[PDB]
Amino acid sequence: MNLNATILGQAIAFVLFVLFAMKYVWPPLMAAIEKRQKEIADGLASAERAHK
Amino acid sequence: DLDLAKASATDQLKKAKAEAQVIIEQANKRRSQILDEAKAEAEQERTKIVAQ
Repeated sequence: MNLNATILGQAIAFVLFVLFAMKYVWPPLMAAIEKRQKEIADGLASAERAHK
Repeated sequence: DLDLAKASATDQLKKAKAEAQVIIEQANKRRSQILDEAKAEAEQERTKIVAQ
């Protein structure tokens, strides 16, 4: 319908909701999962050395 | 499993070291029996060859 100055305010809200996830949500979330990814990956090499 | 694998490896090696060495020991006991029986046969033969 109508163009509106909302079109800037929403960019201002958008980049902030981006920042609040960038440096503070995803690195923690995926790192805590990488720890687990390794910890199930290691079991195979553990039994592998046990077999060797 | 990482623990019991080395457990079983070590307890296998133990048994190997034990019974290989009893093999080698019995080989020399068998020697001794054979060589002393050869001593007896030697003397017995001399007893005839002299009386001849």
